[PDB]
Amino acid sequence: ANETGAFFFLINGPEIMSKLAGESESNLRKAFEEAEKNAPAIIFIDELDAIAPKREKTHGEVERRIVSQLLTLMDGLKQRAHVIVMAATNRPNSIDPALRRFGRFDREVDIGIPDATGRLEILQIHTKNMKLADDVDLEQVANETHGHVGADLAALCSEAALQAIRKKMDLIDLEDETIDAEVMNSLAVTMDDFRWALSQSNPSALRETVVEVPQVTWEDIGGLEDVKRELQELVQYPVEHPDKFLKFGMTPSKGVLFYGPPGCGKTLLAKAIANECQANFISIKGPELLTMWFGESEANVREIFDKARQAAPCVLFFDELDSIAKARGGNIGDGGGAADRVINQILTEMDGMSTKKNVFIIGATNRPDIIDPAILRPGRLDQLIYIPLPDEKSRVAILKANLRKSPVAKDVDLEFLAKMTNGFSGADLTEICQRACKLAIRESIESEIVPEIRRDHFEEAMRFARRSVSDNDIRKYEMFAQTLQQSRGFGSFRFPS
Amino acid sequence: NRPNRLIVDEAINEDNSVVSLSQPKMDELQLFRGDTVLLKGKKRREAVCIVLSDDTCSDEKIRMNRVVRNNLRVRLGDVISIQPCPDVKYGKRIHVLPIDDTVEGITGNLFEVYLKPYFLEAYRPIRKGDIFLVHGGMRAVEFKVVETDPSPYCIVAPDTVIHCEGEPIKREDEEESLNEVGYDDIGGCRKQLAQIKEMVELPLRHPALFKAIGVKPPRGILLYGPPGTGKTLIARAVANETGAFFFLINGPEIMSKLAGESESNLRKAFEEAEKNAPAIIFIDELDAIAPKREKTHGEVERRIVSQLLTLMDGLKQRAHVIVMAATNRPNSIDPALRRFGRFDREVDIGIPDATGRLEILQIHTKNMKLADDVDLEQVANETHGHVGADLAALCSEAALQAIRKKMDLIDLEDETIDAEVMNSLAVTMDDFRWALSQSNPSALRETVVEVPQVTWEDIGGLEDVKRELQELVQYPVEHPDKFLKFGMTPSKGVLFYGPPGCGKTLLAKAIANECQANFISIKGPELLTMWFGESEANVREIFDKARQAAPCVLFFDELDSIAKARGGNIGDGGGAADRVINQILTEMDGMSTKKNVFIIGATNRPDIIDPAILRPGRLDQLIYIPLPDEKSRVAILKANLRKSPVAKDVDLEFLAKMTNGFSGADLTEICQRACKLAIRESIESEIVPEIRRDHFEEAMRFARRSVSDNDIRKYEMFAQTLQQSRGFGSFRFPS
Ligand SMILES: Nc1ncnc2c1ncn2[C@@H]1O[C@H](COP(=O)(O)OP(=O)(O)O)[C@@H](O)[C@H]1O
Ligand SMILES: Nc1ncnc2c1ncn2[C@@H]1O[C@H](COP(=O)(O)OP(=O)(O)O)[C@@H](O)[C@H]1O
Ligand SMILES: Nc1ncnc2c1ncn2[C@@H]1O[C@H](COP(=O)(O)OP(=O)(O)O)[C@@H](O)[C@H]1O
Repeated sequence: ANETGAFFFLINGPEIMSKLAGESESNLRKAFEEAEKNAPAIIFIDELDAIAPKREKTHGEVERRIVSQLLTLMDGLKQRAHVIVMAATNRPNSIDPALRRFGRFDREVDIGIPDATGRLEILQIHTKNMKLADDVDLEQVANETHGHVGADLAALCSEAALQAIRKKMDLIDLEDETIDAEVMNSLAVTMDDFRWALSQSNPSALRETVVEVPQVTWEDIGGLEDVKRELQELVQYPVEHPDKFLKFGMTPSKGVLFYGPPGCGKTLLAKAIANECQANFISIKGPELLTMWFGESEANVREIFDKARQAAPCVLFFDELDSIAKARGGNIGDGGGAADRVINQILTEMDGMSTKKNVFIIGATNRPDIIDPAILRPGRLDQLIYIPLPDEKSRVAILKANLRKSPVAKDVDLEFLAKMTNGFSGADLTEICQRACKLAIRESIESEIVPEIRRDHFEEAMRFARRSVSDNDIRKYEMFAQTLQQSRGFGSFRFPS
Repeated sequence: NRPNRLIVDEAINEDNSVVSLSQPKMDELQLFRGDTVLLKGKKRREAVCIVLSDDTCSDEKIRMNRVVRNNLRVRLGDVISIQPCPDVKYGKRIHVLPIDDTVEGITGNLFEVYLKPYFLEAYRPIRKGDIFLVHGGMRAVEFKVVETDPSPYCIVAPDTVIHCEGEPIKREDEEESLNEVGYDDIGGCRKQLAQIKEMVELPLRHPALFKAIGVKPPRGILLYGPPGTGKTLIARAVANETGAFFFLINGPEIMSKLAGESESNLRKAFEEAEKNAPAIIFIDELDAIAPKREKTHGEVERRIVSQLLTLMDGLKQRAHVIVMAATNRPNSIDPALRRFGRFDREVDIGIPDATGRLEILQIHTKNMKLADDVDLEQVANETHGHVGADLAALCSEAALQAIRKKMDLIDLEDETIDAEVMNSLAVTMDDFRWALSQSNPSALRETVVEVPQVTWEDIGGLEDVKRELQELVQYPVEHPDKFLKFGMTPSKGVLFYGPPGCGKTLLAKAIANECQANFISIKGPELLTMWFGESEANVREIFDKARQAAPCVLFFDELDSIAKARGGNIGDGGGAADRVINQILTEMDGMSTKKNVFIIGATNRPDIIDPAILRPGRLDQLIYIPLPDEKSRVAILKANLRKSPVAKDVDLEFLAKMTNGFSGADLTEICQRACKLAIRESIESEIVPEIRRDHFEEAMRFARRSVSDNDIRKYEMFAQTLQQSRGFGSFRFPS
């Protein structure tokens, strides 16, 4: 509003209720009237969830009067002059549905927490006024923070400035009325201040939905070339060539569900597919899906699809989809079957969605024998992909992907190390590397009283090699995959004509 | 740049005006140890004090006492200058003249029994116009001389004489009443006050510095803790000693008046503070102001809440003001008040531990002198659930019992009371016992957040796990750069299992003391209280209180205790998850690993824990603690036998080797039974304070064996299955 030559008028949320009843509505009415005279103008409401809590409050005679006054003032906004009404809130469910009718708030926009590439920018956009040192960078400090609101970072910068100036103002002791500018500019900030400020900071949005752009590509996942082509030919073709799908007359697929042994990077391929297609990514993990099975609140699963469809294109990810069945039993469990208050909510919402929208649903699970057949019905989740244990040639790439960040010596051989594992999944290799690089630090610290790993740290690290995927689950998964595949009898046949 | 300035910091000594400096300062200005030093302050006045050498406080600072604080008109966070004065001073006469501001209700001679025992064996220089506090007679009174010999040349010596008149003078507004609360009047909380010291001292002592820069200072600080923790006193002290106006509105003074002007009073409270800049605003009770969670009643309640929100949303730069608020629980505050620019900064105050309650004892009982056999160290150990105000109330009530046992037989019925007998009202051991037994604690069921008092010497043996715990949680903190260089993250939690009764809490408590961090305790019964309560919001802030008091460690006891009430491996139609398992790991999934926090999981049966908890990323470290060996039980028994006297003929090596299926608790119960049976013989022989060998054979009769042979194999097969180091235990790489 300030850079369009239009008048800006701001009423936040409580300045209306602060005054006595009777004139609060008059102030709101005159706020709209004064803006019309200064056309073009704009109206912004900072807080509105405190204005119209018409869901569970049901108290106060003047509250509904103010809500109705606002509704009347905006229903009556004919052409006349040029004005735009802006409103801000915290959650979409904290707004009176009567305000969402056409002509009042028919257009909506959602703003999420920025990712690393966004928090990096918000760093300098606030710290530009202070010069930094030659060894202080904002790229690495923006990576540890993941749950900080955009205002959290600005507050962190301001607080770190105070710590930076405090360590010198005590020994300077410049007690005077006025202050010169020849010394206020030399108040540089160092590494010791951001660490303390970031450790002392208290994040605000830590449990909101994780809607960010991932930072992993196909190079981070080793092997698994069979599924890469299947995922590449399924979700990019309908977007890059929409006309070909419309010409034949059929609709593209809406979701892909895969199963396999736990610890095979079932989240990595779902995250990497978003980066190469230049789209957003959402994360609905198992614990995030068990939080409303007990909460008796089925309204929270309602807007997780709305926030995904608003940020089109996007992809929906579901982790350990059968994790709810473990708390309820399984194949038999209690007197019930394989459905509950949350299974019937997952598919009811995605049944009525438009396939034309640039959205995708990914279902990850470990045991496919517990999932109810209703989910796997043709039309919602028909694509089934089974990921087996990684081969010998794939584990080399898997290990070298994880060993990219840590320094690697020249005598480190990986081909022999990868071929000596048979019943080891993806997580078993990562934990071995973690143990080795942790044990390296112990020798470095003990020798202090070298920044390079050697071959001696390996033999002591493979001692703690764990084998989570036993032999009982391998056959159980193979018999299910073969039963669900069924390509026998007519695998090779030539048509006469 | 006149290299003589010194920063002002609060001292730690509880003596008279004695300053503390560092070791290079002694040779910087050629002073000796026992010399008289002169200090120069503002308002063109001098002072005299004594230098004390210290090497532990800091590298470059001074530690100046409360007397000369107000004597020299110097507040915390200011400049000061010091200089030697090797001049021989021999005082000859002094004028005594108290001020009637605090000398009320006290008659008789208060100059020959009150100031006399305090001046001897002190050798403290005095100056014309000094303000110092002294104790005696269940109260305290300051002193001020208006006309005496011209300073310097005043030293406390027996040859000096005294003379009194008996006409107090009227005080003026030039000085400040020292009877008010200072910074040293708060005890039991050192880490919490240091945060305020670096949060409030800058915007108040340096208004133009913040008015000239673009840094936005905090506009609101929220105070936590159970009622009576001392939230009001902290706010009163941080404002009275900064030269800033203090305005207090508690909680109900707004709702007491008729509707319509309550909002006007709140509005004018903010406006009057702006004129007296710099100023401060403190709200004693706010949970009663904005109960916008479940009340949903009252038309004017939301009006007052919105008025407060509007008044603090509109707080632009203009002048310098800090709004303080206090409450009882973080969940009793309107979330609309927690937005940025209103209460973005929060601080939590917990119940002090033994080392804190000890300090709060003398900080209140300093005004009464004690006996030679009455100590506050032992009496502060039995109390664990007492609020900081509980201890002050206990001291006041114990004073009443101490005076009652003599006032009946004295029977001094008169209008006025002399000070020659009110000072002789000493308190003995019989009064604290009765007062502590009759006292009613307030916070007994709050979260136990204190610093433990156990070290590695209290746990015998178990050297295998000591190195594993030492190389896991101290290395990332002491050497953060090494973990960042490799590019991987340190571990976030360690879960261990084993037979019950092996000190699964002792190693979790001892690891906090050697790392100088706080410790929290979430036991099994504390974890089963919300499985039935149907309230999942209480597990929400137990992590917030732990992360605010960084560094800290989270401890979980008998983690599978919930599964016992629901079954176990099979149980009901469900599996191994419920309304509380899914809340333990969901909150710790999204936490930042960079924070100095740790999670410890203790359990007895590891076959019942759901595999979701043990997933790589949340709790991946598994340690199995077996039964103690023969060489470890000797240390285990001697750790428990440290407090009780031990005879010279007591052999422990043979006593430890004769136990095979005995866990840690089985040895402690044997020692408890033996030392209890010792008291029976001592009492029976009364009609000796040393144990003998006869009390043992009668005590091992009641030896119990809780850990049977069925659980040992069950735990060993699980540990071996979860370890799996066979097949590739010894292999040499070719290259
Ligand atoms: N092809 C692969 N490339 C890179 N990492 C892999 C691959 N397969 C498995 N991993 C590793 O396995 C780990 C487990 O990932 P996760 O998504 O939790 O598996 P799951 O699908 O069982 O959830 C990941 O951290 C990942 O590094
Ligand atoms: N930590 C403490 N240090 C010194 N005195 C204390 C402390 N805690 C309580 N007191 C004493 O007990 C009283 C507790 O009252 P106060 O803390 O002001 O109310 P609240 O506990 O609601 O903040 C104080 O007035 C003070 O005299
Ligand atoms: N190594 C040890 N050193 C000292 N005490 C021990 C040791 N092992 C066990 N104990 C004793 O066992 C008792 C039980 O401790 P506790 O933490 O309750 O065991 P658990 O881990 O089974 O809960 C403690 O009071 C402690 O004195």
